[PDB]
Amino acid sequence: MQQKQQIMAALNSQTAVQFQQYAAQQYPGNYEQQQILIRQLQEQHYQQYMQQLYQVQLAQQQAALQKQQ
Repeated sequence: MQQKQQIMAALNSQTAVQFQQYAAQQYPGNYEQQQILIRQLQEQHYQQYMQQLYQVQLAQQQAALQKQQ
């Protein structure tokens, strides 16, 4: 089963107030637009999260292989 969206829900809670403070600096007074902005910030963060996981995958592979060091 595709568990991708669970990660987005977790990241939502983790970055909620973090991105809210930034969104308020960009769209002050517009709560609606602040929410739209945060939504996109989380999606772009998801791309970074996926790139990070690719490196983590390789880190775990080399830890099991030990054909270096």
